[PDB]
Amino acid sequence: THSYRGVDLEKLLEMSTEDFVKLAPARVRRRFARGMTSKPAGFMKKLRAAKLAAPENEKPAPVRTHMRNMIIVPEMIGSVVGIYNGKAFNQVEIRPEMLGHYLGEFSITYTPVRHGRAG
Amino acid sequence: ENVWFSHPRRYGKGSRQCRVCSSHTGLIRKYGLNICRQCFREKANDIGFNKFR
Amino acid sequence: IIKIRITLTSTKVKQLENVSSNIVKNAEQHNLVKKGPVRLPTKVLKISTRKTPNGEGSKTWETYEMRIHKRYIDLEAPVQIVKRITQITIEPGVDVEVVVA
Amino acid sequence: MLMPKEDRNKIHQYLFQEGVVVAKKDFNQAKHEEIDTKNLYVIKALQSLTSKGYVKTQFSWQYYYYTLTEEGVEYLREYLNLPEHIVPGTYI
Amino acid sequence: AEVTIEDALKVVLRTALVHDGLARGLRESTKALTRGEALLVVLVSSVTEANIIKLVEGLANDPENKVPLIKVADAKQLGEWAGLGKIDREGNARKVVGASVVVVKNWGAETDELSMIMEHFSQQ
Amino acid sequence: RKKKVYTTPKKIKHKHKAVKLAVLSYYKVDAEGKVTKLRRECSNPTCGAGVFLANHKDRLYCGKCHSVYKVNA
RNA sequence: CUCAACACGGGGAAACUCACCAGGUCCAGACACAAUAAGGAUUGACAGAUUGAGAGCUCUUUCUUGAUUUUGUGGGUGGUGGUG
Repeated sequence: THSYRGVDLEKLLEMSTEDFVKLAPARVRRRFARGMTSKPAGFMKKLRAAKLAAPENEKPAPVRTHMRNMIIVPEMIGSVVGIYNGKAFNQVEIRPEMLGHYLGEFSITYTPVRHGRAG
Repeated sequence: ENVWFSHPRRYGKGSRQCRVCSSHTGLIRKYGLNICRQCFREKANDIGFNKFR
Repeated sequence: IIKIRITLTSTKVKQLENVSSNIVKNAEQHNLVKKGPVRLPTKVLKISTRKTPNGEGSKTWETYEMRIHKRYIDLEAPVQIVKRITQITIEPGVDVEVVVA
Repeated sequence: MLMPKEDRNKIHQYLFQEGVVVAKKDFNQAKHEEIDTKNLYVIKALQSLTSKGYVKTQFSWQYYYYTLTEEGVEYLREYLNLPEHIVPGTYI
Repeated sequence: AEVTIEDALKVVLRTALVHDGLARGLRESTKALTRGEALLVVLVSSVTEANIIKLVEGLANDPENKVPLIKVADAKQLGEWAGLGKIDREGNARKVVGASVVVVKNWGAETDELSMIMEHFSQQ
Repeated sequence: RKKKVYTTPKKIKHKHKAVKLAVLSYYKVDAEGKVTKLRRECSNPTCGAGVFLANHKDRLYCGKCHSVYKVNA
């Protein structure tokens, strides 16, 4: 059982990316209101073309990218993406509850502290 | 090569620069002056900015 | 005759007041109603740079000033004498514009 | 510079036509304001002329100042024109 | 000797260089002929295998309003007749490179030193 | 900064050198003396019957254009 | 780096600034000499691979370009590189 804001997960995939934004938060609504010439087709063509590689078995091939500033839409559900942290691409499988989030939220850009305790 | 100078420069310190030395630090753009802090101080007299009080 | 207006703007007091004096002197050489020089408030243009290049030292500040003095005289004259009086009193440092109506 | 030959012709003729070029120190400046060619071409064509002579350059306040010398006016004739034509302000 | 002994083709070609009408090299000229802006072709005495011989005048002897050709001797000395090779500091020429097709599109030119070439073609 | 490591595979690789083939301008020649078009001309009004359309695999591509003239056949 | 460093470098850096890090292009290497080279010095590119990438980067392919380039030898130029 999973729904985003009242619409079911099987209603998510059978729904265009325009109708998803119409119930998104204000940042997501604003970005794609002025999202003309954002060049979204180069990355998204490589995602559906990678889903045809795996017929029924395990997760598709990773599609590595630099666009950390790209909002996750329901058409991305099930794909795996390597998100550039600044030096390295990190594969992260797009879970259905990742909607409305930026890709940079899932690839940390720093190794945190480990203050002392060399061990 | 169509990516050579493609990043936009329309606001912020990357677009504007000094008209005497082309620096981005310490710019004075009051009354459309567009001269750095250090360059303006050397030729404030020629522009007509004197120091009274 | 026609209603005219002459506006004077400069950064030099001594070079501006005598130009307006020549304007009014030519105005009652051949008499016509003056609406004489109405001095606008002087504008002080302040630029406050720090003092230096690099920030070493006591944080000392300078201020530089340019002073803009502005004067307008509202005359009326026949069309002939307008051009000559607008062309004789031309002096460096003083910017003169003449509004037709 | 690659600088295709129909753009040397625009640059060299205009230097013959007036004798001066100023041209705005800014590379990749996208169609220089006087000549119909790129501003990078104008700056780099006359650097080639200067190193061999033929023109003297002055730089001030992010602007160049190109002056055609007497060894360059004679050379630029057979490049573009016929004789008995005066490039510079020598024409009275 | 007296006036000229086939000496007039240079001043035909010198006035063709200065008005950018001379398409030296085959590939500009062979593509100039196929679209009909060639007015004179002067190719070669001899090449290897006769590979480009019938290709050039095949485009010239086509029976639509144009048969231009004369002939020329060995192409190594045609380089001076083209723009190839500078003065090279009071030498004969520079290190001249090859030749063997030069074609004029337009002369931008004038009287007898050019004119008597066309009577050599319009008449025999 | 002391030196460079170049962790990228050791690529001082450069472009193709505008690949130098032999003489190539050939329509075809029959005996005495005619010539007919092969690698046919373009439909561009600004290509005045002087350009050769390369046929790679099910493509016709012009080089007078910077990028793209596709009269595919 | 005491007064005479520490809301100071007008230093409120999301990109740009930017000098730092992981990576990709380009020459913007003038001129002179020598070589290649009009049987083409060289330049650019559709689609695919490839790539963060609609960078012809590089490769597959075969068109275009034409003497400005390329290669080598000297230099030239640039540097928020060093030395206050």
